[PDB]
Amino acid sequence: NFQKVEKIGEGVVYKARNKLTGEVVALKKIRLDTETEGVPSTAIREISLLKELNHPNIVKLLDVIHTENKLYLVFEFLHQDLKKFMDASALTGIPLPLIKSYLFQLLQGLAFCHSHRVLHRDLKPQNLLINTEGAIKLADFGLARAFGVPVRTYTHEVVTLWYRAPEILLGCKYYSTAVDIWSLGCIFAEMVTRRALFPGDSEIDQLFRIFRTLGTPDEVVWPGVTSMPDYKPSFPKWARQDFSKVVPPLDEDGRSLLSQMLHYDPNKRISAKAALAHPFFQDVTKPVPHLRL
Ligand SMILES: O=C(O)c1cc([N+](=O)[O-])ccc1NCCc1c[nH]c2cc(Cl)ccc12
Repeated sequence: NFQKVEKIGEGVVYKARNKLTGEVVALKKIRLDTETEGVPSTAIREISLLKELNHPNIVKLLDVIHTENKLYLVFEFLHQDLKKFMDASALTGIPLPLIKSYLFQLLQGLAFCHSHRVLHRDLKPQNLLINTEGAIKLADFGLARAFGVPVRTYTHEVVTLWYRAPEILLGCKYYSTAVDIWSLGCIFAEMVTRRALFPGDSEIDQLFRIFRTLGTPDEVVWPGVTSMPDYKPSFPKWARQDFSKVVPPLDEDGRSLLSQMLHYDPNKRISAKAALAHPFFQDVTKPVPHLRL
């Protein structure tokens, strides 16, 4: 009874409406690399469990449907995302109390999925859904390949690297939950400054933009970095910039927390659970955004 109303993202995502009840959902259609072989059972097993793992700051997975050549994921629908909201707020800034609320909520959602050994892997502002009630939710998890979904390969894919953790760019074979903390730290700085922190346009440009701000990492601040697969001794050596320059005019509580979310060493980067205890959040509230829907 659900019909496509409108394309809302590009898998490709549609606003779908029930032609009798009015109910609206987000329908995500993921094309596969095969026309006949469908999705392996083990991937459907892993995806399906997330229907029963719920948190207020994670988008709700409503149904999973698979065919010989497609995977469909049905999600709850929200009208807006943080990318759109920052663009609408870009000339003035999202107010600090709302920045703080959104960051706290996103840490709550990450603490939940990391506690269940699920990573997001691809956090971006456009993947963070917001509503009129002040909630923000993690969406568009980068789980297709981790679960074994045989997604269609795209030979000329243009990937946004801006939020990617430096251990990923240096070729780490195993990701940790810390990759999501890095991405969220980047998004935190973007809401504060109204500009993306590290908008690189290739993997080496992404790395060098990080290096020119936080300093070229070495064994002193990131033990093991020089053994990472894509580390090069010939990297240019940039001095570290102070966080007072990176995120003015964030107060020292916020700068403190941001420095721990952007720690080079993923083993020392603050956990989502520990970040919730940070003094930055001692006056946190739940304001509402003014949305033009
Ligand atoms: O967002 C997507 O596009 C997506 C794509 C695939 N995929 O393609 O394999 C699988 C899952 C996806 N989302 C899961 C969202 C979710 C609901 N409840 C959760 C509980 C935890 Cl702990 C962690 C995550 C969730």
